[PDB]
Amino acid sequence: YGTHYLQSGSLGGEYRVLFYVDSEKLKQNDFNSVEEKKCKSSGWHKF
Amino acid sequence: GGCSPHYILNTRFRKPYNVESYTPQTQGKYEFILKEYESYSDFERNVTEK
Repeated sequence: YGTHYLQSGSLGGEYRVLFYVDSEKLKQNDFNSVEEKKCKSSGWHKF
Repeated sequence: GGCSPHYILNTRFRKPYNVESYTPQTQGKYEFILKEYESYSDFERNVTEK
């Protein structure tokens, strides 16, 4: 039967909402390019 | 015997002798949880020698 009785009070209804949204998005491109050339030509002046 | 008036909405009920209370204590609790995860990884490598 509990610890107390109701001496007075009010009756009706209760309504509650908690609502939570959390979005994270990441996009990442890392592009590197090395192009190297060396070339040489030699000959006396025949070769 | 019984025959005390007991109601729920407009309907009246005969409480069994064995029952101390049957009472429309009306409540509702809802829970929604949604967890969407995406990851993707891409690795292109090129090596050319001439």
